[PDB]
Amino acid sequence: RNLPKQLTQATQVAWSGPPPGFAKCPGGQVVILGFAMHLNFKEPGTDNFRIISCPPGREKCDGVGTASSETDEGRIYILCGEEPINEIQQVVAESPAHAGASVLEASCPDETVVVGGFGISVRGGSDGLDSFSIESCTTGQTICTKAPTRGSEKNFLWMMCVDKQYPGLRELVNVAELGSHGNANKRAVNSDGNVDVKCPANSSIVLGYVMEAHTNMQFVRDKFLQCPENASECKMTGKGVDHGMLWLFDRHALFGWIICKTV
Ligand SMILES: [Cl-]
Ligand SMILES: [Mg+2]
Ligand SMILES: [Mg+2]
Repeated sequence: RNLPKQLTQATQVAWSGPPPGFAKCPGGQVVILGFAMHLNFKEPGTDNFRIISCPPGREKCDGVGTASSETDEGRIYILCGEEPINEIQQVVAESPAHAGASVLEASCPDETVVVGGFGISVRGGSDGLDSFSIESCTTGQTICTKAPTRGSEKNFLWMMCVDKQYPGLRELVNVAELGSHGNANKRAVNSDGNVDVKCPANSSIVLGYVMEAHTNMQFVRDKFLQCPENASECKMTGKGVDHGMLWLFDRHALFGWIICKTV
């Protein structure tokens, strides 16, 4: 039909809670696409970072991983509509633990090309967000990659692919952004830095999200929001929370990802 209009019209849902969790579509709707994350930015190692797709045609998306500590959190994002877009196929990939200088690479299934997506690089431990980064996948390619940055130890990505001739695909563009990041600042009441994910000129938002990553994800559940359709940008401030022990500062990173379409 028309991919930008269809994706814009579909309903976005962004859910935070203990993992695995689930996010539900509004009554009468089913998943078109989405992802579920397990994240923990305090515990050591990288096993607590995971992304999976939300399979289409289900009334909800179930998450992944376990609630082993209070710092384990789920973040689930879905786009819901009356029915699936069968031409869409989702792909996730992740690196092994201790990924080193390894670039993560995932390809679309045969005869499909990227609609959009993003990749994240992370490191565990209470200071691991110092190594956080996000990159977008690029519409019209057959591949998406994520390279390590600033001492990261794991890469993961999620993307959506579609049959290469699908109407309107050309009108789409992906933007990911890392906003303010570093030590959290409890002195900044709901103003602890920001992320501002901007559409390129003459485009407006189809869908997307903004999130605050935080050493204690369980204290920033409200800082995970869908991005407003047809706006020129998507903005979020940091909560300003810091539960670091004694002199330690919790870390945070404000980030997001959008797809925009031509107006
Ligand atoms: Cl510190
Ligand atoms: Mg693009
Ligand atoms: Mg930037």
